[PDB]
Amino acid sequence: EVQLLESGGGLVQPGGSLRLSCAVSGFTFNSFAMSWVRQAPGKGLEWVSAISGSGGGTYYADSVKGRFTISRDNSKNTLYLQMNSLRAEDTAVYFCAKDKILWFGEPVFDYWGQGTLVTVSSASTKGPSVFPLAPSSSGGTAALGCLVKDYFPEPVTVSWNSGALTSGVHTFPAVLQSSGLYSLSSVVTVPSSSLGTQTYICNVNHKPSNTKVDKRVEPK
Amino acid sequence: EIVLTQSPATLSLSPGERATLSCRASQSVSSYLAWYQQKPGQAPRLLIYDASNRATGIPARFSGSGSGTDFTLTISSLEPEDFAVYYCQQRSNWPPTFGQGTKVEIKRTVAAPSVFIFPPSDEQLKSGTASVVCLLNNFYPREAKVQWKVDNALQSGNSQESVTEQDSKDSTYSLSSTLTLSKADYEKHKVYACEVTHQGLSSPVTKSFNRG
Repeated sequence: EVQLLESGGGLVQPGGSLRLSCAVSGFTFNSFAMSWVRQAPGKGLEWVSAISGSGGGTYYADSVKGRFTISRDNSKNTLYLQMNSLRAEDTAVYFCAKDKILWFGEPVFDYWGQGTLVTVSSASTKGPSVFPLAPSSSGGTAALGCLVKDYFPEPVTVSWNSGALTSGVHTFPAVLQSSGLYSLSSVVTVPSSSLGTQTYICNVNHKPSNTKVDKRVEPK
Repeated sequence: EIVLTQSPATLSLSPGERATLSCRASQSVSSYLAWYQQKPGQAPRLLIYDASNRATGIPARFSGSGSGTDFTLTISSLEPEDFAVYYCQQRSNWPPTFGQGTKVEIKRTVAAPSVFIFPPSDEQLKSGTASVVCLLNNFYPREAKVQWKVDNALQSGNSQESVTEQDSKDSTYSLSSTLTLSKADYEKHKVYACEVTHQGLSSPVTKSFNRG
């Protein structure tokens, strides 16, 4: 029943500021110290900051002292991280985390937020193009997909048939092209028979650019 | 601050095997040592707290032991869903620090790739660039070679690969290779082929199409 729901991630210019929030439910928020922990892409976990239940006590990692502030609104069951003077090294997925232990000792984390990506870059947001992936014109299993090209920053989300199609779906890790824009593909394998009856729509969402595309993939 | 060194950096074992992961501290952390499991795209999941205690709802196949400077996380019988990065974390001294992680890959039996090829869409061709996509679906092990040929001419430097994370249920991988051409170069040639070499194949497999 414990839930930590994070908000505020996205693209921010270097030197800029950005606030993350973490709204909790399912436990008595003000009884527990909370922390922020971050993870640069492809790297390990690094603790960022901690705040006591009340919280009149705060602790910071040396790498963020003086430019990050952790805070909480207990009446709103919400934890905050207000960041300043951001640099490329601050690009990371940020997690909020609940201390399993009571009081304001050093924590071990029993519940975590879903994480949200903060991308520190001066490059501009760019929505993707979505193209269909269909064979030239074969066997009992058909591969279909859509290619999501030329977007920045990460991430995009891809669903199929508004989430009704999940089995056999492979959404590939994005690849950084030489242009500095990302590209990925999402594929699904289905029965060849179902191509004559079932419709296949891929739903691409790029929140940094407010882009929501639904591309029908049909045999060409 | 206290440095946690995990070993081995990577570990590959089959389901049903016992897995033993080590975490060594630069100085004693007493019993103030936790273990987390992190699957791709997910937050870490607490497995063990204060060296030896299972967190709520953690199945009995996960156990922890050790003290002072040496600690062990054990998975008594691996499952395919246990593919993940495992981190140790100390809370003896501020700041709380994490190890660099042990990546556990689940071995399975050899599975040959299913190879598909996709020509560029007409929509993309009204843009000047052509992307040809070759898909290698549901194979193991992860190592595979993809070679592109355009009119039987081997391509170099104009393709990019992406590999999915290991599947949590059947432990396979999928791979995409995208060949990027100019529309002019694409329209100048006929046969587009991707040739795949993989341990599960007796001989390399070629998938091709003709533009038109």
